[PDB]
Amino acid sequence: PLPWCPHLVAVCPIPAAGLDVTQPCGDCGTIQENWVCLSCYQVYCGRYINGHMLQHHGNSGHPLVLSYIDLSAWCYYCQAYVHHQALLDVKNIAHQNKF
Ligand SMILES: O=C(O)CCc1ccc2ccccc2n1
Ligand SMILES: [Zn+2]
Ligand SMILES: [Zn+2]
Ligand SMILES: [Zn+2]
Repeated sequence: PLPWCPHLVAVCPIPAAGLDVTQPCGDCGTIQENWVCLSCYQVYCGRYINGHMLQHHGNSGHPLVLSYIDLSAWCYYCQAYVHHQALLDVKNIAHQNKF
């Protein structure tokens, strides 16, 4: 996984309500394999369910998303996982909610 990407600039502040790692997909309602968008904090399902986060990427252009299953961060432009100090706050808030 990459130690930086040129899309980390689009990672936005964490809502003061925090994150709910059990939040369902905003399109289909599935509780399985959701991701949270690190720009707008909408929650959509992964590619193996109904691909709604991929659809969100395409209709918004938002680059980076966080898995509620393992707290990895994927960039859809770089087609890679990324970790950087800029992702620790959001990973830590999700880790606290999850565990
Ligand atoms: O939309 C999702 O399923 C999330 C983005 C994601 C995460 C890991 C990937 C690995 C290989 C190919 C595509 C990936 N996409
Ligand atoms: Zn969905
Ligand atoms: Zn978004
Ligand atoms: Zn990137």
